Parts: sequence; structure tokens; C-alpha cells
Amino acid sequence: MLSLDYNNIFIYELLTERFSSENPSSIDQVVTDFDGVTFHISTPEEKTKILISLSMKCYPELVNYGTLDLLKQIYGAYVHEPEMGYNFSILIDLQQLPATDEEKEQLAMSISMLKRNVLAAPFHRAFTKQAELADLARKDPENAPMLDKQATSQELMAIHYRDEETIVLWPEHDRVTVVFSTKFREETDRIFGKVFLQEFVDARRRPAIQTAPQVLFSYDPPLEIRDIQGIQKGDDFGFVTFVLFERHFTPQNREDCISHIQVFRNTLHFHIKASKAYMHQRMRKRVADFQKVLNRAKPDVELERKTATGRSFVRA
Amino acid sequence: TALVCDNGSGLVKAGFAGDDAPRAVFPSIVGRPRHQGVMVGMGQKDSYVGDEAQSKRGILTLKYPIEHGIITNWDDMEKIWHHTFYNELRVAPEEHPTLLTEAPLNPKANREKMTQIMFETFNVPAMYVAIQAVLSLYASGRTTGIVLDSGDGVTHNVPIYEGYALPHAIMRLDLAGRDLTDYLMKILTERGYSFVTTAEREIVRDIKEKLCYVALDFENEMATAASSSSLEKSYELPDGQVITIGNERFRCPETLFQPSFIGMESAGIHETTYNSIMKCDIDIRKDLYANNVMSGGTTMYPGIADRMQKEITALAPSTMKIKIIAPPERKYSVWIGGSILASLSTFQQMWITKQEYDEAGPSIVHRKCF
Ligand SMILES: Nc1ncnc2c1ncn2[C@@H]1O[C@H](COP(=O)(O)OP(=O)(O)O)[C@@H](O)[C@H]1O
Ligand SMILES: [Mg+2]
Repeated sequence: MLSLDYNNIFIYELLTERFSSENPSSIDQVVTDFDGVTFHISTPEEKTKILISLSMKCYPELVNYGTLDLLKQIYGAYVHEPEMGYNFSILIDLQQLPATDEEKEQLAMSISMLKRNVLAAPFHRAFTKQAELADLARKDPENAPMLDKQATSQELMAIHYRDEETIVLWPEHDRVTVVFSTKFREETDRIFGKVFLQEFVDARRRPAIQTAPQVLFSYDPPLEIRDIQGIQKGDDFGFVTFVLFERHFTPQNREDCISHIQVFRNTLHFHIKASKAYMHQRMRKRVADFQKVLNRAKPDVELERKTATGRSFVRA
Repeated sequence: TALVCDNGSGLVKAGFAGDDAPRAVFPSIVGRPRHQGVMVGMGQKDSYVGDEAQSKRGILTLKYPIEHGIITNWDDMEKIWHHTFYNELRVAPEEHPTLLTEAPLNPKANREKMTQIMFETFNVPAMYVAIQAVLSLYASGRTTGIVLDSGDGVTHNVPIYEGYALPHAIMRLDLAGRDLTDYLMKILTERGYSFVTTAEREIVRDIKEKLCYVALDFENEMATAASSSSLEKSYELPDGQVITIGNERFRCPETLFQPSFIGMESAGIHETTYNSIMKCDIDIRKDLYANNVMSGGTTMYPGIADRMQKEITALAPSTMKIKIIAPPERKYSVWIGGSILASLSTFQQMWITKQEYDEAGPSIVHRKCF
């Protein structure tokens, strides 16, 4: 794969099966995800009713940024009391499904998309508040610099979403900026990750992708994040900044932009792994070139004729 | 009525005397098509002027017939004045007297040919040609001040006290919006954005007008741009491809404060206003420091009145207050001052009359314009 899926593939396939199934069997399935996230899928009272529950170490921060309001808006009547050891939960009853295969499919998709929906609330808070600041700056363009300066501190979201990544973001009247305070702790991934983070920033300087968010990189923090608690300028973090401008979160594009920015460091981590398989095929191709330099030391002798199983042959 | 025309190096402002704003504002441009032309009957035209040249610019060589405040192509200026009266303002110049407008320390022949074309081509009943910056005093309701005027072609300073100008203290600087547009093309190239044609010159002029501003402290904004995420701005080109710029937004206008950015050996606009005040008589300087008028479109950058108030209070003594008079209307204040002067009830003896020209030739202008 060149790109990661945004949704949990197991939850999508399992719900696409059970929403079609003539005879649902029971399930009891803990399922891992990226960034230390985990799901429990089960039928805890009837084979008819599936409980899907999410566990996520940053969920208490995400609730401060309007997450429960967005999850109630997305999942509606299916929202359920949290399961013990899990932060959020949804109950789907297999006799209560939508009347069409296409509504069933987009519900199986919506429930598989749950990790990126819980994590989308700080981005929707930034996009909707940028629209307020945009309207105020359109009212008085000479007051806008002070609105942007106060929103840079009063409307900043930080999410410590895993112990080696902090995502920091804020609205200003024409943009959302998001900074990945980013690190690789495994030493070969830190070495290959320096090449990946360098070529990522240099790619944005080429003519072909000027349509993309502005990207910046350093390894001290961007000025407006230097005093956010848990950011630290000597602690081997690099800081990838994306400036999303109004064109990157236009109404036709908000949800794809959110899905795609959250998976940034996951695509980089995955491709640092997949680059090793590429280097290994690059290596064994020129092991096969060096074979031909040793084969010229073999003196030329005809081998006896052999059948496909290696048994000796007696003709010609 | 009289008519008021401000013959801008970049932008014509034209209208009736006694109106509160120009009727016509349009590019001081003539466009000639540079490609072959292949569809007969489809309304091809041999040259284009103003907004029509600006609108069709992709197939055109655009030329400005005024540069550094002097007319360098008189044939194209006859086209711009013809377009001004007949196409844009909808008037016969045969029956309306015209206030024209001119920069200080121009060539004498610029004044002469400008009066000659008005009488011998446009047949005007009478005309005048006012110094561009003393009109900007009239617009502000004021008889004392030093005015910085910076349009597209020139920056100039005139000190005036109780309605009397100090002509030895007048000084001119061949650096304004044109040179800032050329330097923005120069420094957009280092982000990878090559703009080369005289049509792309107008795209960079629009990037300058939309994105540029002046730093209150240049080295502090250069340090802020080293963590650039707040100063980066995107702009979309006519083709829908985009550029993103950071320190180019304030490095461009800083050429007004540091002309050495374009290799020019001259004082910046702050030091040139101070040098013009210090050329004046000692007891008038207090009232000029208090009355620094800003005018013309190159004074429209965000932050420029604050940067000017700062950098003059750093040159001047602390014993008197300095304030910058930068109205929101200041793009048109030269034309507004001409609308006042051409309607003002004691000005009607000061016109150069057609018979008064016919008696003397175009040298008549020097003995009554200034
Ligand atoms: N908002 C602005 N910000 C910066 N530069 C401006 C702005 N508006 C206009 N300009 C500059 O001012 C020039 C026109 O100013 P103007 O006073 O009309 O000059 P001129 O009379 O000499 O033609 C433009 O061509 C451009 O360089
Ligand atoms: Mg001008």
C-alpha cells in the first residue's frame, strides 16, 4: 500500500458481515489500533446486539475540546454507557438497522471510522472558530491582528495523543495551523525518519505541490507553542508544522483533510518500515550482481544431463 | 464644470471638480497585442487602454507611458487622455477647463508638452497643472505641513507653511510602487515563483497590494519569520495555482526605508522627510513635525504610518510631538485636493486661458503654474 486506510478494517468487515447476516453468531473481540488505541467488540447480552467500545489514553483531553457533542451528533440513538476500561461506547441492534444496503454500508463505515471521529473534535473546533474569526476580520481588517494574537493562545488545542507525539493546533482568521511535536524512539527509525522528515519539507518547496498546506520543520519549537506544557526544545523532538489555509478545509474537503492530517505520523512510521523491505530488495539485487563476479572464478565444465527431479538421464 | 485629472505613473484618477471622489480610476496603461490574430470579424482592435488592456493582458505587451513621474511616450499619453475624456469620463474636453497634476522637480519640457496637447489636441477652454503634493494639503483642510507623497513612479516631499511652500527644501526620490513591484518580482524568484512578462508584472502588483505590509522593526519581523507560521500567506494566481510567501511581504516595502535593497544610494523616506524638515527655517520645524501628511497608493501598506512615526521620532529631538496624518482616503487625496482647488472661489483667475496660451505658446505654463 502507498497510503494507510483511515478506518479500522476489522470493524468495517465484521459489521458489513453482521449487517447482512441471516443468523448472527456471538463475538468477544478486543482489537488493537495505532497510537495505543484499542476497541472491544462484543455481544454482551444477545447475539442480536453488538457493543463497540473505544479505549484511548488522550480521551479526557478530547472531551475538553467538544468530543462528546460530536460523537452524539455522529452516532445519535446508538450511543451507550461506557464499558468498564473503555472511554466511549456504541450499541448497535441488528434488528434495528436502516432499510437499505447503502445506509447499512455507511453505518458500518461510520462505526469503523470511530478512532478518527473521536480525534476530529479539536479540528472541527478550530475550523468552526476560524469561520467566526474570518467573519470578524472581514468586518474590520485592522482589528484582525489582535484577534489572531489572542486566538493563538486562548483558542489553542494541545493533544498529548501518544507519549512521543503532541499535536498542537489553533485557528487564526485565514488558517488553521497544526504542529506535530514528533519523535521516533527506535534508533533505526530515528535514522531513517531524519531522511523522511527532511525530504517531506523539501517536497513542499517544489512547483508540483504548491497547492498543499504550507509545511515547516525544526528540531527549536515554533514560537507560539514554546510554552505549551509537555513541549521541550532539547528532548530529541522534531516539529512538523502544517498551515492549512481556507482552501484546505472548504466545506467539500473538511472531513478528508481531518482524516488525512491525523494519519500524518502513521504514514511516516509505516513508510519508514516499508523502506526497509525496499532497501532489502535493493541489496539482494546486487548480491546477485556480485555472484557474477565470483562465477568467473568457477572453471568451465559440462554437468551431466538430469531430469526435472534431478535423476540422471541417458540420451544425446 | 471643470475637470480634475491626476496623471498617475501607475493609475489615472479623473473626475469633475466639486465631486467627493474620482469618477474614473483606471490603469495608466496602453496594451499592444503580441500574438498574430487569426479570427477575422470577431472584434480585434489594434491597441487597448486602461481596464480593457488590464482585462485582455494575457495576449498583450502592456506599457506605462509615464515612468518616474515623466511622460516617456506622448503618443500613448494622447491615447490615455482621449480614453479619459471620451470613453471613461464621457465628456467633451472642448468645453470643460482641466486641472492636471504634476510631480515637483520634473523636466521643464514635461510641463510644456502637457499644456500644448491640452490646447492644440483636446481644445480645452483653460487648464492648470498643480504640484501633486500641495493638493494633498488642500484635501486634509490644512495650510501647514510636510507631505510625503508616494504613488507608483516617485516619492516626493514638499514642506509648506501658512500656504507658502519652501522650494529649496522640496526633494524627490525615484523609488515608489513600480520599483517595489520590480523588487517583489526579484524576491518572489527565490521561493521559485518566476514572474517575467509585463502581464505577470500586474499579478505581482496585485500580490504587493494584497499581501505586503511594513515591519515596525525589520530585524524583529525577520526573526519572527524564522518561526514563520504566523507570517506565511497563500495567494492564488489567475491559473488557479498558488504561491505562499513570508518575509517577502515586508522585505518589499522596507526598500522605502532601506533603498540599498535595490542598490540605490539614497536616504529612506523617514530620513528624507527628516532631511527636508531640517532644510526648513528653525521655528517652522515644530509645526511640520506635528503635520506629516501621507499620500498616494505607496503609503497604503499596513504598518507604514506607525513605522514612519517611530523612525522620525528616532531622528528628531524628543522635545516636540510628531504625528503622521495618514487618512483612509489617502490614495485619492491628490485628486480630492484638485477637486477643492478647481472649485475654490478665488482660483478662477489662476487658470491658463486658451487666448493666454495662443498669445505666448507652451512656455506660458512656467510663468503662472508654480
Ligand atoms: N493597498 C496598497 N498597498 C500597497 N501598494 C498599493 C496599494 N494600493 C495601491 N498601491 C500602489 O500604489 C500605486 C498607485 O498609487 P497612486 O497614488 O495612484 O500612484 P500614481 O498616482 O503615481 O499612479 C499602485 O500601482 C501600487 O504600486
Ligand atoms: Mg501618482
